[PDB]
Amino acid sequence: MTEYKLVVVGAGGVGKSALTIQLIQNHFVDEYDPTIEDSYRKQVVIDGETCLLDILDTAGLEEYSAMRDQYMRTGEGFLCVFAINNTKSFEDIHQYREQIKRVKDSDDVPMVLVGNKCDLAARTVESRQAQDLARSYGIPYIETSAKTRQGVEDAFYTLVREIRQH
Amino acid sequence: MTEYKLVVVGAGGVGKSALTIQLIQNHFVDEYDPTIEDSYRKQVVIDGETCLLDILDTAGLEEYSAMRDQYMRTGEGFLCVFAINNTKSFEDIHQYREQIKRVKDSDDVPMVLVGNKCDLAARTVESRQAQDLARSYGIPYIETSAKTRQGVEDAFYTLVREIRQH
Ligand SMILES: Nc1nc2c(ncn2[C@@H]2O[C@H](COP(=O)(O)OP(=O)(O)NP(=O)(O)O)[C@@H](O)[C@H]2O)c(=O)[nH]1
Ligand SMILES: Nc1nc2c(ncn2[C@@H]2O[C@H](COP(=O)(O)OP(=O)(O)NP(=O)(O)O)[C@@H](O)[C@H]2O)c(=O)[nH]1
Ligand SMILES: [Mg+2]
Ligand SMILES: [Mg+2]
Repeated sequence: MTEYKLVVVGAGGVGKSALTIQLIQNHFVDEYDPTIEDSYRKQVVIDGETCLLDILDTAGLEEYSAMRDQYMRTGEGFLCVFAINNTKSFEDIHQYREQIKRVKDSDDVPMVLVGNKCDLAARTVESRQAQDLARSYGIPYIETSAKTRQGVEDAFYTLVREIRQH
Repeated sequence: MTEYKLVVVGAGGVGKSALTIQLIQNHFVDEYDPTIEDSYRKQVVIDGETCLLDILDTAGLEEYSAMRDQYMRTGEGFLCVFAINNTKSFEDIHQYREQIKRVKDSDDVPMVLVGNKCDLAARTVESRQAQDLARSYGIPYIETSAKTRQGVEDAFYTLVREIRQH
């Protein structure tokens, strides 16, 4: 069956893993649990096609360097996550975008900018900032909350259709 | 506030109106009620931006001709709906696509192919057929059910982000 090799990328503490686990296990993880590397496979039906989603949940900070080079070359599409109440996480998005471009030899790699934690009133990144960024990269911008499940299948299905249309 | 002028297009009986009403009024219309022309405005928040959705729900069959020319030139983006248990409705999609192209003077107009009634086991249009069609047009393909609300905000938000990225 069709498999789509997805990787969730972004700064430490932005909700990469809580996003991933709301999709696969249907619940919010409210605690401190930093990732090294975690892999999830789930058979799912998207727009009538049977497929398997093979998600690689990555570390934010780490000694991950060209140890990131390795998962970035096998990933077919990328969720690039930041948190809307953390301005620094938003500036680091550029970092992840160029390093993805570098290793894939491509300027057009399947990608969606995800602004997570939208349930929180304490926003420091305006939607318009991120909308314009995502438009400069030729990329979709979707806001999510791993807390309320607002936008999580959206962000992930949108990325599977980007890989389709590539 | 930003307004997005959306129009729902497609053959008679495909679920144009039940799709529209599940979005705006949160319920399934199980009856016979053909449309002439209906308009819906709703203030909504998509990906943190405040916007108003101005949806034009159109007639499928009619004496609608260049009386369709008029709403097709003011529409910013189009949902092109067919039903997955009606092969003829799927072949007519081409009709609506060329006439949209003609009046907008454009080959790149915001559009998403929607395959509705996916809750029904009695499919005559395979997902792969429609996936390939939608890929030949450079367009997203999303399946919906106005009955279960499966995919309806998806199909509509996807089209608002196409207008954004245009
Ligand atoms: N309110 C709110 N909190 C969230 C959301 N997503 C994650 N969190 C909280 O943010 C914290 C960090 O989440 P986690 O998913 O572990 O983030 P990470 O990006 O995976 N961190 P790491 O890079 O170290 O692996 C946790 O306390 C989590 O409960 C969200 O959408 N909203
Ligand atoms: N099972 C199922 N039935 C649906 C769905 N969408 C619409 N229907 C049924 O299909 C019939 C026609 O629906 P309607 O929404 O009126 O279609 P239309 O495309 O708007 N028709 P018209 O072009 O004449 O205006 C109704 O009986 C409706 O209840 C769906 O997703 N699933
Ligand atoms: Mg993590
Ligand atoms: Mg109707």
